[PDB]
Amino acid sequence: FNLEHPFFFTNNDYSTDTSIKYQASLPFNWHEVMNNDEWVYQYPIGKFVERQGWKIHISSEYNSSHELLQDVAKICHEMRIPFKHLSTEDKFIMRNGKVVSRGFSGKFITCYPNQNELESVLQRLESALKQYNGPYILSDKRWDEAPIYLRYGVFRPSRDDEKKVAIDELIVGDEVVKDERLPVFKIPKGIVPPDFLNKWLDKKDKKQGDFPFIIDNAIRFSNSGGIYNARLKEDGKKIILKEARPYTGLGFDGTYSSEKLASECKALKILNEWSEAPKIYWHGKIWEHTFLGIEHMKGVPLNRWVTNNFPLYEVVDKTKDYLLRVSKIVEKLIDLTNKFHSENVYHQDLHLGNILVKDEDEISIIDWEQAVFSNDEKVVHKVAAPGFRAWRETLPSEIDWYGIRQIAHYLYMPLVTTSDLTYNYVSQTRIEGKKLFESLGYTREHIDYVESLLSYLDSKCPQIENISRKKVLKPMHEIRTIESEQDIQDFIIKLLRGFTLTYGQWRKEFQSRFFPVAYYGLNFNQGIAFSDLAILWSYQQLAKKVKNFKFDDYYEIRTQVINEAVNNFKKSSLSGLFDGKIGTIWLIYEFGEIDRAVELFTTHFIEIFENSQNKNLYSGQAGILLVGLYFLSKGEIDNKLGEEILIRLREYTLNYIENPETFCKVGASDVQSNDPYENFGGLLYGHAGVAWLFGEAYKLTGESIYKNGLELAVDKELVAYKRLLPYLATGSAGLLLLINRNKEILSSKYLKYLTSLERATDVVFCVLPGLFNGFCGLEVANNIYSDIDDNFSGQKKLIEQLYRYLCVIEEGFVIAGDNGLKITTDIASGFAGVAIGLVSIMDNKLTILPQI
Amino acid sequence: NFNLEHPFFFTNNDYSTDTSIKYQASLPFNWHEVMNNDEWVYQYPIGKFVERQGWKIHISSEYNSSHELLQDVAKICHEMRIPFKHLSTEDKFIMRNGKLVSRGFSGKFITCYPNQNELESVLQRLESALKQYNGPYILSDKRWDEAPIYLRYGVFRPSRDDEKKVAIDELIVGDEVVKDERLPVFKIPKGIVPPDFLNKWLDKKDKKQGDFPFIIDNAIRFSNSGGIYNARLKEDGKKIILKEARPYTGLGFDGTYSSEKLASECKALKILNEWSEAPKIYWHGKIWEHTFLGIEHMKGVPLNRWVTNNFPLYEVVDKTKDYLLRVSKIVEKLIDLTNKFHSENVYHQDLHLGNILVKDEDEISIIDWEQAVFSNDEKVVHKVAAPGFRAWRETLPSEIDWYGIRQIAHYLYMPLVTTSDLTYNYVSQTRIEGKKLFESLGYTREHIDYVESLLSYLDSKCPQIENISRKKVLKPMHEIRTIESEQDIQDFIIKLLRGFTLTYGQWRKEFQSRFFPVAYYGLNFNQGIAFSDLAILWSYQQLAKKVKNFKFDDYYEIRTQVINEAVNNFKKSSLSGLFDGKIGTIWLIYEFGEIDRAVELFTTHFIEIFENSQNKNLYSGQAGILLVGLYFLSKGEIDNKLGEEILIRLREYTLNYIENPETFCKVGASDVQSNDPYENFGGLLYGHAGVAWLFGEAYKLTGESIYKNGLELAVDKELVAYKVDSNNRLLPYLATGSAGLLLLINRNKEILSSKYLKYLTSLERATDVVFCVLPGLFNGFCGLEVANNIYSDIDDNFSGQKKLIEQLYRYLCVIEEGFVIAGDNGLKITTDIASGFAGVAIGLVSIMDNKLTILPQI
Amino acid sequence: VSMAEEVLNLQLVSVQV
Amino acid sequence: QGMAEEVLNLQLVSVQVD
Repeated sequence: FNLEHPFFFTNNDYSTDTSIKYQASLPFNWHEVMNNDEWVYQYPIGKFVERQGWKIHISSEYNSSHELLQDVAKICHEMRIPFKHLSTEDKFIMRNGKVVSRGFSGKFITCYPNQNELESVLQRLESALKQYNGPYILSDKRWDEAPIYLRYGVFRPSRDDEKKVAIDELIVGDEVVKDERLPVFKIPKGIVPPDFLNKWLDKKDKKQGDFPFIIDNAIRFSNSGGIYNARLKEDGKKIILKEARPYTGLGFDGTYSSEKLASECKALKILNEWSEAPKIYWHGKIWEHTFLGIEHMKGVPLNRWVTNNFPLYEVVDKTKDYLLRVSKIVEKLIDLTNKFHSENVYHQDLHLGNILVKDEDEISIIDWEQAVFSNDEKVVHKVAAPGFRAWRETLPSEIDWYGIRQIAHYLYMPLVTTSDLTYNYVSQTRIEGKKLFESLGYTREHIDYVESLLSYLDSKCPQIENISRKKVLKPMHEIRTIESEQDIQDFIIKLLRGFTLTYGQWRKEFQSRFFPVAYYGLNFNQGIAFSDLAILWSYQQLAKKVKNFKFDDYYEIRTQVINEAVNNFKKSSLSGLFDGKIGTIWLIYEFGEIDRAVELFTTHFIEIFENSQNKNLYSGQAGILLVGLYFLSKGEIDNKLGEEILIRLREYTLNYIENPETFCKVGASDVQSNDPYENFGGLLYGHAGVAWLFGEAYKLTGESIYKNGLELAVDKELVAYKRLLPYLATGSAGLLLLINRNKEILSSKYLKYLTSLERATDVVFCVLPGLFNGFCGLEVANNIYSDIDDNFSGQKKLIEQLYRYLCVIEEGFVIAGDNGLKITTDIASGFAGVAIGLVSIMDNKLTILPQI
Repeated sequence: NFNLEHPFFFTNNDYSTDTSIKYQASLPFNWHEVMNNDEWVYQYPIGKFVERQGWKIHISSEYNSSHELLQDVAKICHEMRIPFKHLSTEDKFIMRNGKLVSRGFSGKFITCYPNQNELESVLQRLESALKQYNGPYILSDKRWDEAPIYLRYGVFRPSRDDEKKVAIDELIVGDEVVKDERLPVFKIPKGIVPPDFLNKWLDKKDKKQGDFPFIIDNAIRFSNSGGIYNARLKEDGKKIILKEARPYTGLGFDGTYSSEKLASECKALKILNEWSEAPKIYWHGKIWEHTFLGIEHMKGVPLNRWVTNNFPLYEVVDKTKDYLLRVSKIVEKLIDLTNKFHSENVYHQDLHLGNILVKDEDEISIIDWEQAVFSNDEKVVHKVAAPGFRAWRETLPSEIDWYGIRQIAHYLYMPLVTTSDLTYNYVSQTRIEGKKLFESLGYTREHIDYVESLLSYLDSKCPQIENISRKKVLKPMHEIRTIESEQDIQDFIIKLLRGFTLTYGQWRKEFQSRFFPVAYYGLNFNQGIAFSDLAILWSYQQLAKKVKNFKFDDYYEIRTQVINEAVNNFKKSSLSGLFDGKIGTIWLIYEFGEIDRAVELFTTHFIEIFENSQNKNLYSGQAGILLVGLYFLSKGEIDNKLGEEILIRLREYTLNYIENPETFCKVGASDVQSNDPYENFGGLLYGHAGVAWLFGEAYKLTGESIYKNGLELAVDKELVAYKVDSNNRLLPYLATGSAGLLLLINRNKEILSSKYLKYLTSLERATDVVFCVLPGLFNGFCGLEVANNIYSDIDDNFSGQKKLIEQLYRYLCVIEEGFVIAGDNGLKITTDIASGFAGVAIGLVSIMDNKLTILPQI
Repeated sequence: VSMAEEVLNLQLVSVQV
Repeated sequence: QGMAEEVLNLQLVSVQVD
């Protein structure tokens, strides 16, 4: 949004609140105290407010919000009910929008009266307002005609003489009930209503010309409607409808969803004579909401069409015949786009999910809620997909043409998702896709046809000035081949140079951390997953590979990270290897101050072993055992400290041999955001990290106890031999890494599968650029332990594949972060996420984890 | 300015919200936009070598053509390879051309940095491609050509590795370095031969066609374009004060330059040419490009000086009472003339003490009419205002003058108007306080009724509006009650302590740097006894212990958290030369508890914080260390091996003090005021009676012969400054003398002879003033009253409370039940030892038990 | 019109294909 | 019009304190 800061991520420190605030006049014997940046509480002084009473939630629209607030304040000041309301316009938009949860909607004014002075204040409020219709909150029933809603909610925290405080537990009797925020008005158990309110709870009204809809499913309850099917009583075709509750759903401008669906109705009413043309089967307003049902055609969205029809592997694409399909569907897109540009109707939102394709490659356009019926203004693109946002308030027809250009460049090369970050990013895809379509062996006529199409779509795009504060980021146009080692050093000095640039950009805007992090790990500041010193460590190792440093800021940062990386042990409580307590000690070990690192390792060793509730390589005792094993191989500690480590490691594997499941839990096979019960493949979050532990343990010591558990761990990882997850951390490339590490140890039956998963991991495309869940983790493991000098071939593979993810800044390059947009540098996806691969591919060390 | 200023509390420099329209240009390839220190946006061509110490071109532009000149100059420089920079946002552009900005840096908008071997390809292009040009004149150069193009010889980017002796803005010719001339007149630096195509430019010269018939004689410090000075006319010998209007400078936040402000003053004073005061224009002319406005100056004094010279501070001052005839006469003249100029639709919109001039026989005079508007039918917010004369919620131009007259009349009634920008309707404090003040001096009932009636007549003219300025919680008091019993003290204490959940949590909800707000001088200070977040809670501890009600809210976690934020501040303060120790913090830990770490810290950091002091003082030197150091050995917390060196320093300091007393005791005769200037040597904390306090406590500890002689020398070093000049204006206070030396005499009253005690009664009438401006104890009011009856050896504590609280009701703003005080320069709410809550907390807790917890009494 | 069925059908939640 | 000394005398500071 507008308050969302560019370049890097931001959790919450730019609540700027540059808008008109909400406040009311304060009389004597009253107060206005600031609550948590959203409410202002006003209470009379010396008046005993009680707990556990009947609240009233008053809701209103955007236009009459100030007038209704002034009316409720002026009717509530002369009498003795406490009163609170929202702070500013931006928080009012946030509480009445499309992304906010449906349980908290319309929370504008919550007064807190008493039991005795209740009927009087409700009748006074009803007669006082008597107008200003607004949203219906999904908590209560609408008392009278004014938007007055009585919820038996939560009051002030419990007094010192009272007991059982229990916030949001409502304390009915001795027992307390969880105040669930269900959309249906449900009275909690017990609690006798008052006599004047008992006649309000039973005002049931009769039936009428009831809707002929049979609602079967519900997928997408955002705030007001849903992407959900239904059944029609008369027409046998499937129907999907939208729900428009009045006065809810908003952008930064005062546009409700009712007129958005009205615009969709007035668009698809004249879009009825076309081949796809989802016509309005029924339009009307029932009770107070507005419904709109449209026909659904059979097909798949373009995400599934791209991920099912693209030459990822050499065996999935047989007899080619893919660029002909691309040319056909882009030609259909161009013809149908020029079709509706005559009657002055446009889309203004071109998304992958808005383009539906079916058998014989027939396109279909849906989701016309943001249509426009006039092309003579220069409005800015308000709502857009992550990768399909226009720039500099350009013309709506060419906003649609920009969306068509971006979706065609996605079809040529699927990397649209960072085009909101770097302007004209599609030149990267246009340059890069030709060099691999000439490598797969596609026909020159088809390649020249699709390149001529992409050049034709560039003629209708508004090439304009770049004023969006992201003038730092530009695309490359000097993507050349790699034929010498001098190419490698003058590339890698550019990659070195590009880091202090974004470091200065980050420090000139934030002061909390030192390096930017991805959202998933913005709060994390430890380990070798999301921290502030692992990236600088990779920077130091990769700068050691170049004959000159040319670093402006490298000494005070080095002397500062040691000072700021020692107080986290008394603050943080997350252990393990990645984002753990011992990962920072491991980082300090390859940093300098070896005596300080050994002292920290000898100090914090026993307290971090029993504090792990899991046994994974990410957060578990395996990482502490790995770092202790590495320290035993290095010889930095004594035998008195090193004796019990092997004994505690044997207890980790004797139960593992007898019980191989233990903490394996359910058989999940997805990752997504990598929190909820991961795919447990490979390293890190995977189940195969114990194989890496057993390999590094049998590298140092030797017996038959560790080898059997090693082979059992390889067989336990081997049950997934079947997919679309070849990645390094959570994927199948970790198994290739383990087998390449222990080729002399494992038998020829186990080495027989080495030639099998190589064709599985030889994909020509991955979405993310990182090494955990990106492309670089595959290529760093493809030649990790080849025992041969093909390092230059490995660089000439990896960098030429990595040219598609680069954005140029000064004379340097930098990596787009997770999910494409919102650039960062970490081990997951960043400068370090290629820097570790670069320093590992030409040294065969893989500095993430040692080789004993 | 006022909108950028954070309301209520003070704020640091890091509060740039920057809610405006940004300034930027489109970037091509072979180029990059980098961000400088939040004010400049610098662009350089990559691969292009940029030199150092070259002929910089500075470009100035006005407000409306700012975007067009920036875009045109940027498109010129991006076509070439000249490095380029410009201002970041619109607010910094307003700040670079405002009225409060320094005139050495004014109007510098684009400072492009072209090559030193190619200037003729740059300057004619910049002349010819700009077309329309409306920029100001920077005080740097001499206006190359007609377009606002200025050739200053400044400094480029800092020196590289191959170039040693970096010397930022210091290198001119060679190995020697001369500082960059920041004088507003253009000056060629010593050396540096100009280029051959610029020698013909740097001759110029022009003949004379007039000689500006007004001779300037003397001057004072300027602000941006004009200043305070005096001149004489060529034709007549009458004294004239003209004003300088430099074109396109002195912007407000709205797009209004000072030229139309002085034009509005000219159009007001042309029609106002017959109403005795508000003098007409003798001469008005646009010469060259500046504008001058000659207005004559009449014989008179400002109203602030008239208040400070004519007010009943003492009984001997203003004999035969009177003064209300004079106040009613000047207020009635103000009302009559205000109704006179409200007929031809002209107003003032700036009423201030320095705007009203009075003279002999009490004749008023109104000046400074630059903010006059000639139309009254819209509602506008008061744009520029004096500190204490600002409106609320877009009042009319008709009664903005009436509000100013109301505030200045309440100042004439009793002078405490300075916090009216903080608390709305503050004058209800001053009315009720001045009524009982003048009822105590003995002024007559008919004069008091007359002045109260005319004051209520002006109260009938202020528009009673709804208060919407995020200051709605700050309300005045209408419960001015007398003190009858100890319940009337304990309710005051519990309310005054109960307000702190509010005034502490509201500081928490928006600021995370400190834990307590402070004054503008002591915002950066965070340790010691002057300005700290620890001594305030320390004073809260004994003020809670002195009353029965407990005031639960928040004491455990904050009392533990202050130790955690104070443990790392013993290491100097991470930046400290002389205040590295500020010992007495261990005394606060001793009062807080857990003395086992306080003794260890006192034994650890005692020696290294003594030799580093240079300017010998209780606060900025080493003299205040020994007062706290003797306290621990008197209490029995340290060893005799450590205490022997302390006693050796005690003996060594006396011989250095009595050998050459003029080594560091320089007071410079006149009053030193406070804060930074005039070396701050008046007495005690900011002066040299602190060593007299040292000698008193040391002789009370152990008996020595040299201690009494040094004590008498230190007493006589201030007793020679006995200039009481028929009472008092002057600087009595507590931290500058008078009450402090009264305290010193009353402390060791059994030691000194009768010759010093004879002076005590004659200075008691000097220090018994009925009014002070500031409310703190250092340089305020209650520092007098805590020192008046402190060692009387009689139970007059209730009389002390009945004096102090009723005299303190004038500085109090209530937060819904709890009271709070604005400090020094009382526009912003604060709490500290100097001027705030703790300045009266220590006064209350000292006056109710006679202990004076500022300093140890042993 | 004249029905409260809209608020009491607006939560069922089913199918994830 | 065309004098240039009004900038070239504006730098004077002197003394005017009462």
